[PDB]
Amino acid sequence: NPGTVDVLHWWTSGGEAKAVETLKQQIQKDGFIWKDNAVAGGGGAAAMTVLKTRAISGNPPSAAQIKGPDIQEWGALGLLTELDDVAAANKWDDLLPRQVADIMKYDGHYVAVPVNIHRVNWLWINPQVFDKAGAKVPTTLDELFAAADKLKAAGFIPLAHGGQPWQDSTVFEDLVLSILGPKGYHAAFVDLDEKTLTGPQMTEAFATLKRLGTYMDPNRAGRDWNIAAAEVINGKAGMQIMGDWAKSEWSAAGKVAGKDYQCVAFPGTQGSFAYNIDSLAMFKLKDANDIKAQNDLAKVALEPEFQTVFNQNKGSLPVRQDMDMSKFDACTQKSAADFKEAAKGDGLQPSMAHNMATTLAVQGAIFDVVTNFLNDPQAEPATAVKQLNAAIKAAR
Ligand SMILES: OC[C@H]1O[C@@H](O)[C@H](O)[C@@H](O)[C@@H]1O
Repeated sequence: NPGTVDVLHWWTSGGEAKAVETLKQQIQKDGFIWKDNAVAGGGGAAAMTVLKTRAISGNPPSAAQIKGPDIQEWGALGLLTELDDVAAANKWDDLLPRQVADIMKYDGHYVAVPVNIHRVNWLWINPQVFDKAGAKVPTTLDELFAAADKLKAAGFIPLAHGGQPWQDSTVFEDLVLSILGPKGYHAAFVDLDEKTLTGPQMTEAFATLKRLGTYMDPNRAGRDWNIAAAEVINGKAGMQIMGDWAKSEWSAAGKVAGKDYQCVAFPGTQGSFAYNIDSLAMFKLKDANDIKAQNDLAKVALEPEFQTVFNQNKGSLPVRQDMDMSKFDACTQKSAADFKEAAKGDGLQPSMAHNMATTLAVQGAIFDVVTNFLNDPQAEPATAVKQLNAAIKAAR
C-alpha cells in the first residue's frame, strides 16, 4: 500500500462533486490511494456528526473539512498535526492572506490548509426569467421586493430557497450585513455585542426576513440547496440567495454568465464580502505511508494547478495569492475585485452561517432563533432579537 488519503467532507452535489473529483485525480496521479468519506448534507452538519465519532475513534481521517473558530477546538484537543515543514517548503505565509493564515493556526502552528475563498453574500439571477417577468435586477432591498412582486405576478417562484436552518441563516446574515453594514455585522456576530444584537437595526433585519419569507415556496421544508439552485437553472424561479458554491451547479449544467445567469452582490451589501474559507484540518496519523499521503494532500491543496481546477469547478476564488485570475470565469473575477475592495476598508467579514464568525455552539443558537422565527408567520421581530441575545448567552 502506497498510503491512503481519507478526507471527510460534504462535497456531494453535482457541482461540489466535480470539484472534489479534481482532488481525487491529483492524489491518484501522485501515486496514493483515494478513500473518500463524503457525507451528504449541505453546510456540513451531517459531516460533523460523523467526524465527532471518527475523531476520537483511534482511526481519524487524514483530514476533515473543519472551518473557522472550530479549528481551535480540534487543535486544543491535540488531535491535529502541526504542518511546519510543509508550510515552510511550500511558502504558505507568502501564498496566503494574513487574515486567512491566522485562522489555520493553533498556538502559532499551521494545523489546517485552506483551499478557497467562497463569497456568501451573492444573489443569483436568471435573466431570461427576469426578462419574461419584466423585472429589474435589484441593487437595493426595495428593488429586491419589487422584483419578487413581478416574478410572483408572472407565475415564477420569486426566491428559490430551501427550508434548512443553515440556508435560513445564510439569508438572514445577508440581511444583517445589508442593513447594519459590515461594522454592525462584526459587532453582532463576531463580538456578540448585546446592544447590537437587540437593537432597532437587528429588529429591522428580522422584519425584512419575515417579508422575504412571503416570497418563498410555503412547502420548502427539507429542500437541499442544490434543489433550489435547480429551480433557477430550470427557469422555474427567478432568484436564489446563496453563496458561490451555487455557481458550481450552473457550471456543471454547462451554463454561462450573462446568457444563463447573473450574480450580483446581495442588495445593500455592495462593498462587503462575507467570506467562507473551506479548510482541511490535518489529523495526527499513526501509519507511515498514510503520513506520506497526508503530506502529499497538504502539498496539493495549494499547488497552482489544483488551485485553478478545483476552484473553477467549485465556484470559489482560489486562496493562493499569486494566481492568474484571467483563467477563471467572469463571476469569479468579479468576486476577486470585490474581495480586494472590501479588504481595503472594513468590508471583509467572516460568514456566521458558514462557520467563520463564531463557535459552533453559538452558531447553533443563532440558527435555531432564525428558523423558529421564519417558521412562524405571526412571529414578532422584537421578541426574536431578545431570543437571539438570550440564546447566544446560554450557548457560551
Ligand atoms: O454544502 C454547501 C456549501 O456549504 C458550505 O458551508 C461549504 O463551505 C461549501 O464548500 C459547500 O459547498
